[PDB]
Amino acid sequence: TLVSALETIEPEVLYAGYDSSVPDSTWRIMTTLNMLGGRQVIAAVKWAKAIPGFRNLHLDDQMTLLQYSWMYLMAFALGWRSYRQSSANLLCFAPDLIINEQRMTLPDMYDQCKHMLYVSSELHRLQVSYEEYLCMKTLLLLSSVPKDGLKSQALFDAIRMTYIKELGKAIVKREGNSSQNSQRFYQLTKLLDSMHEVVENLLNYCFQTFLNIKKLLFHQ
Amino acid sequence: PTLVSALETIEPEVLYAGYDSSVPDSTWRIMTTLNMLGGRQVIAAVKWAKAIPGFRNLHLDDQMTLLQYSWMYLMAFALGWRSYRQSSANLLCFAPDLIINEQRMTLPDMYDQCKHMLYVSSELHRLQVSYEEYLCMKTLLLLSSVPKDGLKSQALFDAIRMTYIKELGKAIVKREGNSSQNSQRFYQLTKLLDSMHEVVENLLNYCFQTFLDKTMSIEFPEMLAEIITNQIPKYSNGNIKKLLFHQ
Amino acid sequence: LGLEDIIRKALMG
Amino acid sequence: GLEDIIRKALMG
Ligand SMILES: COc1cc(F)ccc1-c1c(CN(C)Cc2ccccc2)[nH]c2c(NS(C)(=O)=O)cc(C(C)C)cc12
Ligand SMILES: COc1cc(F)ccc1-c1c(CN(C)Cc2ccccc2)[nH]c2c(NS(C)(=O)=O)cc(C(C)C)cc12
Repeated sequence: TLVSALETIEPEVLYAGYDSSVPDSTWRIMTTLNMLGGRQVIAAVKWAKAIPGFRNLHLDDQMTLLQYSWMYLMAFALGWRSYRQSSANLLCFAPDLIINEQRMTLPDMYDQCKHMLYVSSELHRLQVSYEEYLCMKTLLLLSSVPKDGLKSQALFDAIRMTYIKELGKAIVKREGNSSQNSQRFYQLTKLLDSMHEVVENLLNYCFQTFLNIKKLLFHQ
Repeated sequence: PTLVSALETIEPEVLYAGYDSSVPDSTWRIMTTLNMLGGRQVIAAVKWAKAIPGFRNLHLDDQMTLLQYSWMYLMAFALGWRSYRQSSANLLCFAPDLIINEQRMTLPDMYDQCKHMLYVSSELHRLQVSYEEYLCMKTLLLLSSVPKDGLKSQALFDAIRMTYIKELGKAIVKREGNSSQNSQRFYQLTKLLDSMHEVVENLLNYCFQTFLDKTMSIEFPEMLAEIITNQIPKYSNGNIKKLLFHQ
Repeated sequence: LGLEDIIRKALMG
Repeated sequence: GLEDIIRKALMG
Protein backbone atom coordinates (compact mmCIF):
# COMPACT_ATOMS: atom_id res chain seq x y z
CA THR A 1 0.00 0.00 0.00
CA LEU A 2 1.19 3.54 -0.97
CA VAL A 3 -0.06 5.05 2.36
CA SER A 4 1.71 2.13 4.25
CA ALA A 5 4.95 3.27 2.58
CA LEU A 6 4.32 6.86 4.00
CA GLU A 7 3.69 5.61 7.57
CA THR A 8 6.98 3.62 7.32
CA ILE A 9 9.16 6.54 6.05
CA GLU A 10 7.78 9.14 8.54
CA PRO A 11 10.83 10.32 10.55
CA GLU A 12 10.84 10.28 14.35
CA VAL A 13 10.37 13.66 16.15
CA LEU A 14 13.66 15.51 16.64
CA TYR A 15 14.56 16.74 20.12
CA ALA A 16 15.45 20.45 20.53
CA GLY A 17 18.32 19.63 22.93
CA TYR A 18 17.00 22.03 25.61
CA ASP A 19 18.77 21.30 28.89
CA SER A 20 17.10 23.18 31.82
CA SER A 21 20.13 22.27 34.06
CA VAL A 22 22.03 24.85 31.93
CA PRO A 23 20.76 28.38 32.85
CA ASP A 24 19.56 30.78 30.07
CA SER A 25 22.26 33.46 30.86
CA THR A 26 25.21 31.02 30.68
CA TRP A 27 23.63 29.36 27.56
CA ARG A 28 23.46 32.86 25.97
CA ILE A 29 27.13 33.57 26.98
CA MET A 30 28.40 30.21 25.57
CA THR A 31 26.47 30.56 22.22
CA THR A 32 27.33 34.31 21.80
CA LEU A 33 31.02 33.43 22.43
CA ASN A 34 30.91 30.53 19.90
CA MET A 35 29.62 33.04 17.23
CA LEU A 36 32.08 35.78 18.32
CA GLY A 37 34.96 33.23 18.11
CA GLY A 38 33.93 32.31 14.55
CA ARG A 39 34.23 36.00 13.56
CA GLN A 40 37.60 36.46 15.42
CA VAL A 41 39.03 33.56 13.32
CA ILE A 42 38.02 35.40 10.09
CA ALA A 43 39.54 38.61 11.51
CA ALA A 44 42.81 36.74 12.41
CA VAL A 45 43.14 35.28 8.84
CA LYS A 46 42.56 38.84 7.40
CA TRP A 47 45.24 40.16 9.85
CA ALA A 48 47.79 37.45 8.96
CA LYS A 49 47.42 38.26 5.18
CA ALA A 50 48.55 41.84 6.08
CA ILE A 51 51.71 40.70 8.06
CA PRO A 52 55.03 41.56 6.24
CA GLY A 53 56.27 38.28 4.73
CA PHE A 54 53.13 36.13 5.34
CA ARG A 55 51.51 36.04 1.81
CA ASN A 56 55.06 35.45 0.31
CA LEU A 57 54.84 31.95 1.96
CA HIS A 58 53.16 28.81 0.47
CA LEU A 59 49.29 28.82 0.43
CA ASP A 60 49.19 25.29 2.03
CA ASP A 61 51.56 26.54 4.81
CA GLN A 62 49.58 29.84 5.28
CA MET A 63 46.50 27.51 5.63
CA THR A 64 48.20 25.12 8.08
CA LEU A 65 49.75 27.95 10.30
CA LEU A 66 46.31 29.67 10.74
CA GLN A 67 44.70 26.22 11.40
CA TYR A 68 47.26 25.55 14.17
CA SER A 69 47.55 29.12 15.61
CA TRP A 70 43.86 30.52 15.48
CA MET A 71 43.16 29.83 19.23
CA TYR A 72 46.76 30.97 20.09
CA LEU A 73 46.00 34.44 18.65
CA MET A 74 42.50 34.70 20.21
CA ALA A 75 43.46 33.61 23.79
CA PHE A 76 46.46 35.93 23.60
CA ALA A 77 44.42 38.91 22.32
CA LEU A 78 41.94 38.03 25.12
CA GLY A 79 44.75 38.11 27.74
CA TRP A 80 45.94 41.54 26.49
CA ARG A 81 42.47 43.16 26.47
CA SER A 82 41.73 41.68 29.96
CA TYR A 83 45.03 43.07 31.33
CA ARG A 84 44.58 46.56 29.82
CA GLN A 85 40.92 46.93 30.73
CA SER A 86 40.59 45.12 34.07
CA SER A 87 44.17 44.48 35.40
CA ALA A 88 43.52 40.70 34.78
CA ASN A 89 40.35 40.60 36.92
CA LEU A 90 37.79 39.73 34.24
CA LEU A 91 37.72 38.07 30.82
CA CYS A 92 37.21 41.05 28.49
CA PHE A 93 36.00 39.20 25.33
CA ALA A 94 34.47 42.34 23.74
CA PRO A 95 33.49 45.89 24.98
CA ASP A 96 29.85 44.65 25.32
CA LEU A 97 30.79 41.17 26.67
CA ILE A 98 32.79 41.15 29.94
CA ILE A 99 32.71 37.98 31.99
CA ASN A 100 33.06 37.93 35.80
CA GLU A 101 34.41 34.44 36.76
CA GLN A 102 32.33 34.38 39.97
CA ARG A 103 29.06 34.44 37.97
CA MET A 104 30.01 31.06 36.29
CA THR A 105 28.20 28.36 38.36
CA LEU A 106 29.39 25.15 36.50
CA PRO A 107 32.92 24.24 37.85
CA ASP A 108 34.59 23.24 34.48
CA MET A 109 33.66 26.68 33.02
CA TYR A 110 35.02 28.48 36.14
CA ASP A 111 38.36 26.53 36.05
CA GLN A 112 38.73 27.43 32.35
CA CYS A 113 37.88 31.09 33.21
CA LYS A 114 40.61 31.01 35.94
CA HIS A 115 43.14 29.51 33.40
CA MET A 116 42.35 32.20 30.80
CA LEU A 117 43.02 34.85 33.46
CA TYR A 118 46.57 33.37 33.80
CA VAL A 119 47.79 34.79 30.44
CA SER A 120 46.27 38.19 31.47
CA SER A 121 47.89 37.94 34.95
CA GLU A 122 51.30 37.22 33.39
CA LEU A 123 50.95 40.15 30.94
CA HIS A 124 50.03 42.35 33.98
CA ARG A 125 52.87 40.96 36.17
CA LEU A 126 55.43 41.57 33.42
CA GLN A 127 53.86 44.97 32.45
CA VAL A 128 54.05 44.00 28.76
CA SER A 129 53.98 46.97 26.32
CA TYR A 130 51.93 47.31 23.11
CA GLU A 131 55.04 46.94 20.87
CA GLU A 132 56.10 43.81 22.84
CA TYR A 133 52.57 42.40 22.57
CA LEU A 134 52.32 43.01 18.75
CA CYS A 135 55.67 41.17 18.20
CA MET A 136 54.69 38.36 20.63
CA LYS A 137 51.31 37.89 18.83
CA THR A 138 53.04 37.66 15.36
CA LEU A 139 55.27 34.96 16.96
CA LEU A 140 52.18 33.01 18.07
CA LEU A 141 51.20 32.60 14.38
CA LEU A 142 54.73 31.03 13.81
CA SER A 143 54.87 28.74 16.92
CA SER A 144 53.41 25.46 15.53
CA VAL A 145 54.56 23.44 12.45
CA PRO A 146 53.69 19.90 11.14
CA LYS A 147 56.07 16.98 11.90
CA ASP A 148 55.70 16.16 8.10
CA GLY A 149 57.25 19.65 7.48
CA LEU A 150 56.25 22.88 5.67
CA LYS A 151 56.56 23.36 1.87
CA SER A 152 58.27 26.79 2.33
CA GLN A 153 60.05 25.73 5.63
CA ALA A 154 63.12 27.92 4.72
CA LEU A 155 61.25 31.27 4.31
CA PHE A 156 59.32 30.48 7.58
CA ASP A 157 62.61 29.89 9.55
CA ALA A 158 63.89 33.28 8.30
CA ILE A 159 60.64 35.23 9.00
CA ARG A 160 60.24 33.77 12.59
CA MET A 161 63.88 34.98 13.29
CA THR A 162 63.04 38.52 11.97
CA TYR A 163 60.08 38.62 14.43
CA ILE A 164 62.28 37.35 17.32
CA LYS A 165 64.56 40.36 16.41
CA GLU A 166 61.61 42.85 16.34
CA LEU A 167 60.64 41.61 19.88
CA GLY A 168 64.24 42.24 21.06
CA LYS A 169 63.87 45.81 19.70
CA ALA A 170 60.55 46.31 21.61
CA ILE A 171 62.28 45.02 24.82
CA VAL A 172 65.30 47.37 24.15
CA LYS A 173 62.85 50.35 23.83
CA ARG A 174 61.88 49.93 27.57
CA GLU A 175 65.41 51.36 28.28
CA GLY A 176 66.54 48.51 30.55
CA ASN A 177 70.28 47.72 30.70
CA SER A 178 71.79 44.69 28.84
CA SER A 179 71.14 42.45 31.90
CA GLN A 180 67.46 43.60 32.27
CA ASN A 181 66.98 42.97 28.51
CA SER A 182 68.22 39.34 28.56
CA GLN A 183 66.05 38.41 31.59
CA ARG A 184 63.00 40.20 30.00
CA PHE A 185 63.58 38.22 26.76
CA TYR A 186 63.69 35.00 28.85
CA GLN A 187 60.38 35.96 30.60
CA LEU A 188 58.47 36.91 27.44
CA THR A 189 59.67 33.75 25.58
CA LYS A 190 58.63 31.52 28.58
CA LEU A 191 55.11 33.02 28.39
CA LEU A 192 55.12 32.33 24.62
CA ASP A 193 56.04 28.62 25.27
CA SER A 194 53.33 28.33 27.96
CA MET A 195 50.68 29.18 25.28
CA HIS A 196 50.86 25.50 23.94
CA GLU A 197 49.50 24.08 27.23
CA VAL A 198 46.98 27.01 27.59
CA VAL A 199 45.47 26.42 24.10
CA GLU A 200 45.37 22.54 24.47
CA ASN A 201 43.38 22.74 27.75
CA LEU A 202 41.12 25.53 26.36
CA LEU A 203 40.54 23.65 23.08
CA ASN A 204 39.83 20.46 25.12
CA TYR A 205 37.30 22.25 27.32
CA CYS A 206 35.55 23.89 24.32
CA PHE A 207 35.08 20.60 22.34
CA GLN A 208 34.03 18.69 25.55
CA THR A 209 31.16 21.17 26.18
CA PHE A 210 30.30 21.26 22.40
CA LEU A 211 29.98 17.45 21.86
CA ASN A 212 51.50 15.30 13.72
CA ILE A 213 52.00 18.86 15.06
CA LYS A 214 55.47 20.02 16.20
CA LYS A 215 54.96 22.67 18.95
CA LEU A 216 58.06 24.92 18.89
CA LEU A 217 59.75 26.06 22.14
CA PHE A 218 62.32 28.72 23.13
CA HIS A 219 63.40 26.65 26.18
CA GLN A 220 63.81 22.83 26.19
CA PRO B 1 59.20 53.01 8.54
CA THR B 2 59.65 50.35 11.28
CA LEU B 3 58.34 46.75 11.12
CA VAL B 4 56.49 47.30 14.45
CA SER B 5 54.68 50.48 13.16
CA ALA B 6 53.34 48.21 10.34
CA LEU B 7 52.03 45.69 12.94
CA GLU B 8 50.37 48.61 14.84
CA THR B 9 48.79 49.83 11.55
CA ILE B 10 47.31 46.35 10.74
CA GLU B 11 46.00 45.51 14.29
CA PRO B 12 42.24 44.97 13.79
CA GLU B 13 39.72 46.94 15.82
CA VAL B 14 38.17 44.76 18.57
CA LEU B 15 34.87 43.16 17.57
CA TYR B 16 31.59 43.79 19.42
CA ALA B 17 29.87 40.54 20.42
CA GLY B 18 26.46 42.11 19.88
CA TYR B 19 24.76 41.50 23.21
CA ASP B 20 21.36 43.17 23.03
CA SER B 21 19.87 43.68 26.56
CA SER B 22 16.44 44.53 25.01
CA VAL B 23 16.08 40.74 24.35
CA PRO B 24 15.49 38.55 27.49
CA ASP B 25 17.80 35.50 27.93
CA SER B 26 14.89 32.97 27.67
CA THR B 27 13.57 34.61 24.42
CA TRP B 28 17.10 34.63 23.00
CA ARG B 29 17.55 30.93 23.93
CA ILE B 30 14.21 29.92 22.36
CA MET B 31 14.80 31.75 19.06
CA THR B 32 18.49 30.48 18.69
CA THR B 33 17.35 26.93 19.71
CA LEU B 34 14.53 26.97 17.15
CA ASN B 35 16.99 28.12 14.37
CA MET B 36 19.33 25.15 15.09
CA LEU B 37 16.41 22.64 15.35
CA GLY B 38 14.98 23.96 12.02
CA GLY B 39 18.36 23.30 10.35
CA ARG B 40 18.17 19.67 11.48
CA GLN B 41 14.42 19.45 10.55
CA VAL B 42 15.36 20.52 6.95
CA ILE B 43 17.97 17.70 6.83
CA ALA B 44 15.31 15.22 8.08
CA ALA B 45 12.81 16.47 5.41
CA VAL B 46 15.37 15.86 2.61
CA LYS B 47 16.04 12.26 3.87
CA TRP B 48 12.22 11.74 4.10
CA ALA B 49 11.60 13.07 0.55
CA LYS B 50 14.33 10.81 -0.96
CA ALA B 51 12.25 7.85 0.41
CA ILE B 52 8.79 9.10 -0.95
CA PRO B 53 7.64 6.59 -3.62
CA GLY B 54 8.16 8.36 -6.96
CA PHE B 55 10.27 11.37 -5.77
CA ARG B 56 13.76 9.98 -6.73
CA ASN B 57 12.41 9.23 -10.29
CA LEU B 58 12.17 13.01 -10.93
CA HIS B 59 15.25 14.74 -12.31
CA LEU B 60 17.80 15.54 -9.49
CA ASP B 61 17.46 19.29 -10.24
CA ASP B 62 13.63 19.07 -9.76
CA GLN B 63 14.09 17.18 -6.44
CA MET B 64 16.36 20.05 -5.26
CA THR B 65 13.90 22.72 -6.49
CA LEU B 66 10.93 21.02 -4.72
CA LEU B 67 12.79 20.76 -1.43
CA GLN B 68 13.93 24.41 -1.73
CA TYR B 69 10.37 25.65 -2.21
CA SER B 70 8.73 23.40 0.39
CA TRP B 71 11.01 22.88 3.49
CA MET B 72 8.92 25.33 5.64
CA TYR B 73 5.55 23.96 4.32
CA LEU B 74 6.62 20.53 5.67
CA MET B 75 7.99 21.96 8.94
CA ALA B 76 5.01 24.24 9.62
CA PHE B 77 2.48 21.43 8.80
CA ALA B 78 4.27 18.82 11.03
CA LEU B 79 4.43 21.46 13.79
CA GLY B 80 0.62 21.82 13.31
CA TRP B 81 0.13 18.04 13.55
CA ARG B 82 2.16 17.57 16.77
CA SER B 83 0.58 20.67 18.37
CA TYR B 84 -2.85 19.08 17.66
CA ARG B 85 -1.98 15.52 18.90
CA GLN B 86 -0.12 16.71 22.05
CA SER B 87 -1.90 19.91 23.23
CA SER B 88 -5.12 19.91 21.05
CA ALA B 89 -3.94 23.23 19.43
CA ASN B 90 -3.28 25.09 22.71
CA LEU B 91 0.53 25.15 22.44
CA LEU B 92 3.28 25.03 19.79
CA CYS B 93 4.88 21.62 20.20
CA PHE B 94 8.17 22.15 18.31
CA ALA B 95 9.85 19.15 19.97
CA PRO B 96 9.12 16.90 23.04
CA ASP B 97 11.70 18.98 25.01
CA LEU B 98 10.52 22.30 23.47
CA ILE B 99 6.88 23.29 23.98
CA ILE B 100 6.04 27.01 23.82
CA ASN B 101 3.13 28.67 25.65
CA GLU B 102 2.07 31.55 23.33
CA GLN B 103 0.84 33.47 26.44
CA ARG B 104 4.27 33.44 28.19
CA MET B 105 5.70 35.30 25.11
CA THR B 106 7.13 38.86 25.34
CA LEU B 107 6.61 40.25 21.75
CA PRO B 108 3.24 40.58 19.86
CA ASP B 109 4.64 39.92 16.32
CA MET B 110 5.98 36.62 17.75
CA TYR B 111 2.45 36.09 19.27
CA ASP B 112 0.56 36.71 15.93
CA GLN B 113 2.88 34.15 14.19
CA CYS B 114 2.33 31.68 17.03
CA LYS B 115 -1.48 32.22 16.61
CA HIS B 116 -0.92 31.63 12.84
CA MET B 117 1.10 28.40 13.47
CA LEU B 118 -1.67 27.49 16.00
CA TYR B 119 -4.23 28.19 13.23
CA VAL B 120 -2.80 25.24 11.18
CA SER B 121 -3.05 23.12 14.37
CA SER B 122 -6.60 24.37 15.30
CA GLU B 123 -7.79 23.57 11.74
CA LEU B 124 -6.33 20.04 11.98
CA HIS B 125 -8.14 19.82 15.37
CA ARG B 126 -11.43 21.35 14.01
CA LEU B 127 -11.49 18.90 11.05
CA GLN B 128 -10.29 15.95 13.28
CA VAL B 129 -7.66 14.99 10.60
CA SER B 130 -6.48 11.34 10.59
CA TYR B 131 -2.84 10.14 10.49
CA GLU B 132 -3.39 8.82 6.93
CA GLU B 133 -4.98 12.12 5.74
CA TYR B 134 -2.04 13.99 7.34
CA LEU B 135 0.53 11.73 5.58
CA CYS B 136 -1.11 12.28 2.17
CA MET B 137 -1.51 16.06 2.82
CA LYS B 138 2.16 16.43 3.95
CA THR B 139 3.30 14.60 0.76
CA LEU B 140 1.10 16.97 -1.28
CA LEU B 141 2.80 20.00 0.44
CA LEU B 142 6.21 18.84 -1.02
CA LEU B 143 4.42 19.02 -4.41
CA SER B 144 2.64 22.40 -3.86
CA SER B 145 4.99 24.70 -5.88
CA VAL B 146 6.85 24.40 -9.21
CA PRO B 147 8.99 26.84 -11.27
CA LYS B 148 6.89 29.10 -13.60
CA ASP B 149 9.06 27.78 -16.53
CA GLY B 150 8.30 24.22 -15.35
CA LEU B 151 10.33 21.29 -13.99
CA LYS B 152 12.60 19.07 -16.16
CA SER B 153 10.28 16.10 -15.29
CA GLN B 154 7.03 18.16 -15.37
CA ALA B 155 4.85 15.30 -16.81
CA LEU B 156 6.09 12.84 -14.14
CA PHE B 157 5.61 15.52 -11.44
CA ASP B 158 1.94 15.96 -12.59
CA ALA B 159 1.40 12.15 -12.54
CA ILE B 160 2.93 11.85 -9.03
CA ARG B 161 0.87 14.78 -7.73
CA MET B 162 -2.39 13.21 -9.13
CA THR B 163 -1.38 9.83 -7.59
CA TYR B 164 -1.05 11.43 -4.10
CA ILE B 165 -4.24 13.51 -4.71
CA LYS B 166 -6.03 10.11 -5.37
CA GLU B 167 -4.24 8.75 -2.27
CA LEU B 168 -5.82 11.57 -0.16
CA GLY B 169 -9.31 10.52 -1.37
CA LYS B 170 -8.64 6.90 -0.27
CA ALA B 171 -7.65 8.19 3.22
CA ILE B 172 -10.83 10.35 3.59
CA VAL B 173 -13.01 7.23 2.84
CA LYS B 174 -11.48 5.20 5.79
CA ARG B 175 -13.05 7.77 8.28
CA GLU B 176 -16.33 5.71 7.58
CA GLY B 177 -17.90 8.94 6.28
CA ASN B 178 -21.13 9.79 4.42
CA SER B 179 -20.68 10.11 0.59
CA SER B 180 -21.81 13.84 0.65
CA GLN B 181 -19.55 14.53 3.69
CA ASN B 182 -16.61 12.88 1.78
CA SER B 183 -16.85 15.36 -1.16
CA GLN B 184 -17.15 18.08 1.58
CA ARG B 185 -13.99 16.78 3.43
CA PHE B 186 -11.93 16.78 0.18
CA TYR B 187 -12.97 20.44 -0.28
CA GLN B 188 -11.96 21.36 3.36
CA LEU B 189 -8.64 19.42 3.38
CA THR B 190 -7.57 20.90 -0.02
CA LYS B 191 -8.68 24.43 1.19
CA LEU B 192 -6.35 23.99 4.22
CA LEU B 193 -3.55 22.87 1.78
CA ASP B 194 -4.07 26.03 -0.36
CA SER B 195 -4.00 28.25 2.80
CA MET B 196 -0.43 26.92 3.61
CA HIS B 197 0.94 29.23 0.84
CA GLU B 198 -0.12 32.33 2.91
CA VAL B 199 0.84 30.70 6.29
CA VAL B 200 4.42 29.99 5.06
CA GLU B 201 4.91 33.31 3.15
CA ASN B 202 4.01 35.24 6.37
CA LEU B 203 6.01 32.89 8.62
CA LEU B 204 9.18 33.08 6.42
CA ASN B 205 8.74 36.86 6.24
CA TYR B 206 8.61 37.17 10.07
CA CYS B 207 11.45 34.63 10.55
CA PHE B 208 13.83 36.28 8.04
CA GLN B 209 13.02 39.80 9.41
CA THR B 210 13.53 38.76 13.10
CA PHE B 211 16.71 36.79 12.21
CA LEU B 212 18.24 39.73 10.28
CA ASP B 213 17.42 42.23 13.05
CA LYS B 214 18.08 40.13 16.23
CA THR B 215 20.80 37.72 15.02
CA MET B 216 22.62 38.85 11.86
CA SER B 217 22.61 42.66 12.55
CA ILE B 218 23.56 42.24 16.19
CA GLU B 219 25.95 39.18 16.10
CA PHE B 220 27.39 39.13 12.41
CA PRO B 221 26.85 42.71 10.93
CA GLU B 222 29.59 42.00 8.33
CA MET B 223 27.51 39.21 6.69
CA LEU B 224 24.68 41.68 5.69
CA ALA B 225 26.08 43.12 2.36
CA GLU B 226 26.41 39.60 0.82
CA ILE B 227 23.06 38.41 2.32
CA ILE B 228 21.15 41.41 0.78
CA THR B 229 23.02 40.99 -2.61
CA ASN B 230 22.19 37.21 -2.87
CA GLN B 231 18.52 38.07 -2.08
CA ILE B 232 18.17 40.03 -5.43
CA PRO B 233 15.43 38.64 -7.79
CA LYS B 234 16.44 37.17 -11.22
CA TYR B 235 12.82 37.76 -12.52
CA SER B 236 10.58 40.84 -11.74
CA ASN B 237 7.91 38.81 -9.85
CA GLY B 238 9.88 35.60 -9.07
CA ASN B 239 9.80 32.12 -10.64
CA ILE B 240 7.57 30.26 -8.14
CA LYS B 241 4.15 28.93 -9.29
CA LYS B 242 2.05 28.19 -6.20
CA LEU B 243 -0.41 25.36 -6.98
CA LEU B 244 -4.00 25.72 -5.86
CA PHE B 245 -6.87 23.29 -5.68
CA HIS B 246 -9.27 26.30 -5.73
CA GLN B 247 -8.65 29.22 -8.15
CA LEU C 1 21.66 29.84 -0.66
CA GLY C 2 22.73 28.87 2.91
CA LEU C 3 19.74 26.49 3.14
CA GLU C 4 20.65 25.38 -0.44
CA ASP C 5 23.97 23.94 0.90
CA ILE C 6 22.12 21.92 3.63
CA ILE C 7 19.61 20.59 1.01
CA ARG C 8 22.25 19.60 -1.64
CA LYS C 9 24.51 17.96 1.02
CA ALA C 10 21.57 15.96 2.43
CA LEU C 11 20.33 15.25 -1.16
CA MET C 12 23.68 13.85 -2.46
CA GLY C 13 24.48 12.04 0.82
CA GLY D 1 34.28 23.01 10.20
CA LEU D 2 36.90 25.76 10.86
CA GLU D 3 39.17 24.63 7.93
CA ASP D 4 36.45 25.85 5.47
CA ILE D 5 36.06 29.18 7.45
CA ILE D 6 39.90 29.65 7.24
CA ARG D 7 39.88 28.63 3.50
CA LYS D 8 37.07 31.10 2.57
CA ALA D 9 38.74 34.00 4.53
CA LEU D 10 42.27 33.34 3.16
CA MET D 11 41.17 32.95 -0.52
CA GLY D 12 38.79 35.96 -0.46
C1 LIG E 1 35.52 34.71 21.49
O1 LIG E 1 35.41 33.44 22.13
C2 LIG E 1 36.59 33.03 22.77
C3 LIG E 1 37.75 33.79 22.72
C4 LIG E 1 38.89 33.36 23.36
F1 LIG E 1 40.00 34.10 23.28
C5 LIG E 1 38.92 32.18 24.08
C6 LIG E 1 37.76 31.43 24.12
C7 LIG E 1 36.61 31.83 23.47
C8 LIG E 1 35.42 30.99 23.59
C9 LIG E 1 34.69 30.51 22.52
C10 LIG E 1 34.92 30.62 21.06
N1 LIG E 1 34.84 29.35 20.33
C11 LIG E 1 34.94 29.60 18.86
C12 LIG E 1 35.80 28.32 20.82
C13 LIG E 1 35.38 26.94 20.48
C14 LIG E 1 36.31 26.07 19.92
C15 LIG E 1 35.93 24.79 19.58
C16 LIG E 1 34.64 24.37 19.81
C17 LIG E 1 33.71 25.23 20.37
C18 LIG E 1 34.08 26.52 20.71
N2 LIG E 1 33.61 29.84 23.03
C19 LIG E 1 33.61 29.87 24.40
C20 LIG E 1 32.71 29.35 25.31
N3 LIG E 1 31.50 28.68 24.93
S1 LIG E 1 31.46 26.97 24.89
C21 LIG E 1 31.54 26.52 26.59
O2 LIG E 1 32.65 26.45 24.25
O3 LIG E 1 30.13 26.60 24.41
C22 LIG E 1 32.98 29.58 26.65
C23 LIG E 1 34.12 30.25 27.05
C24 LIG E 1 34.46 30.47 28.49
C25 LIG E 1 33.44 31.28 29.26
C26 LIG E 1 34.85 29.18 29.19
C27 LIG E 1 35.01 30.76 26.12
C28 LIG E 1 34.74 30.58 24.77
C1 LIG F 1 11.92 24.33 14.31
O1 LIG F 1 11.76 25.73 14.08
C2 LIG F 1 10.56 26.06 13.44
C3 LIG F 1 9.69 25.08 12.99
C4 LIG F 1 8.52 25.47 12.38
F1 LIG F 1 7.67 24.52 11.93
C5 LIG F 1 8.20 26.80 12.23
C6 LIG F 1 9.07 27.78 12.68
C7 LIG F 1 10.26 27.41 13.28
C8 LIG F 1 11.16 28.45 13.73
C9 LIG F 1 12.50 28.53 13.38
C10 LIG F 1 13.35 27.70 12.50
N1 LIG F 1 14.16 28.46 11.52
C11 LIG F 1 15.19 27.60 10.89
C12 LIG F 1 13.33 29.17 10.52
C13 LIG F 1 14.00 30.35 9.90
C14 LIG F 1 13.56 30.80 8.66
C15 LIG F 1 14.14 31.90 8.07
C16 LIG F 1 15.18 32.55 8.70
C17 LIG F 1 15.65 32.10 9.92
C18 LIG F 1 15.05 31.01 10.51
N2 LIG F 1 13.02 29.61 14.04
C19 LIG F 1 12.08 30.24 14.79
C20 LIG F 1 12.21 31.35 15.60
N3 LIG F 1 13.48 32.01 15.75
S1 LIG F 1 13.79 33.47 14.89
C21 LIG F 1 12.58 34.50 15.65
O2 LIG F 1 13.47 33.36 13.48
O3 LIG F 1 15.14 33.91 15.21
C22 LIG F 1 11.07 31.73 16.28
C23 LIG F 1 9.87 31.05 16.11
C24 LIG F 1 8.61 31.43 16.82
C25 LIG F 1 8.78 31.34 18.32
C26 LIG F 1 8.08 32.78 16.39
C27 LIG F 1 9.77 29.95 15.30
C28 LIG F 1 10.90 29.53 14.62
